[PDB]
Amino acid sequence: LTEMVKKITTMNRGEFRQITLTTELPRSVIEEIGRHKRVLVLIPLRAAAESVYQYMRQKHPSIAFNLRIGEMKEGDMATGITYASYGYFCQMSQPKLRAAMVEYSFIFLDEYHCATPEQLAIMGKIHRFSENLRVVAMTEFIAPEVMKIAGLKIPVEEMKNNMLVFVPTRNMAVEAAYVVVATNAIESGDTGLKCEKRIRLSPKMPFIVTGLKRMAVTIGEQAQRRGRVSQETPVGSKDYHYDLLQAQRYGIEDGINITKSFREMNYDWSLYEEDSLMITQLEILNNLLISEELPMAVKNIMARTDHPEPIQLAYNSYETQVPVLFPKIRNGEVTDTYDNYTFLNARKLGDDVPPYVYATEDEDLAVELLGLDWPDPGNQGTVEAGRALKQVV
Repeated sequence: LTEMVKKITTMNRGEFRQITLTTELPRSVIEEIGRHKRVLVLIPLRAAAESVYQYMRQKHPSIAFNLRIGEMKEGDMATGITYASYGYFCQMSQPKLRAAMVEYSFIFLDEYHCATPEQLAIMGKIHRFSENLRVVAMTEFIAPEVMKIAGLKIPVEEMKNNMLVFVPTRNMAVEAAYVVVATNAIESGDTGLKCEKRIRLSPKMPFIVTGLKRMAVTIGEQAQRRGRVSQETPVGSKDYHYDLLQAQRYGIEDGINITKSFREMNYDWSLYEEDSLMITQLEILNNLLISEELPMAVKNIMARTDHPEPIQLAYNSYETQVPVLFPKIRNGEVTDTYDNYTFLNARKLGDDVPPYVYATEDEDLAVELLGLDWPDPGNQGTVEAGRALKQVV
């Protein structure tokens, strides 16, 4: 640790170090450079931030500690180690963010492999002035599958023991249901699977289609599941493309292309695996997103809706200002049920499909099932994004 600390503490501004082990490290660093110096530690979850803050301030009285998980503390100059969430810094404009960030001697990006939208936006954004910073990024039974519990062959003798069954979907957890069949959301408060959002990009409009997908859990997630006490191989790396798309919301007001910032940061810091074609397509779409000032009406809706992906509203506004209500899909069939989110003031699908730039898996499915067709780009900007996407392929 004294090696790591000596390497960190000799760092010049405009330098970067990636470390693999992560909380006694910032402590050693501050004790080395001076207790009145300022050092920032970025943590994904607010709960995780508060938890470290508490743990550290109790364990290390003599070292000042700060917590930033709420409202922007204007003119903040708290000496000691500051534990903040990436989301805290998401409230400030680029200039405010830079002014805030350069006031820290060291910046520790903890658990960067989570790749949350707040994390991805902050890393791309601060990398924009990385020359002014010193940043350090920090990071048994095999059951067979059943043929003609959760699709796995488990001995009946194990039912006499206390069981936790990890399952990917909400439906599977109830259908199979001491024995508790719980989703990954269980740990918050193994089938090797999980349900996460994924994205598909194409030159054909809607260029973006997002939806839940059953996938393999990561080695980290498998470790978390095993830590509570299938033949499915875990992924080394989580897919951050949805998250990167959601992260784009954080550059709208500043007119910053988050996708370009991510790509440029990652080229310098080499923190994530890259899918060049996907990043390129996401970047073309990102340029479109910020090509014009967002209509005030759309800004307000995005701010007030309970819609799960308000960025969809921002993208679609390049074609339509009226949100559409697609009939819900229960059991592979189109129902007469609708998902209505607040402030949209939407019209129902009917037989008139909206010129969506950004759609959901289910919105696409309803269109297909009904035998309808998605319109084509209606304007030069949208037509041009499409040609650019085709060219990139």
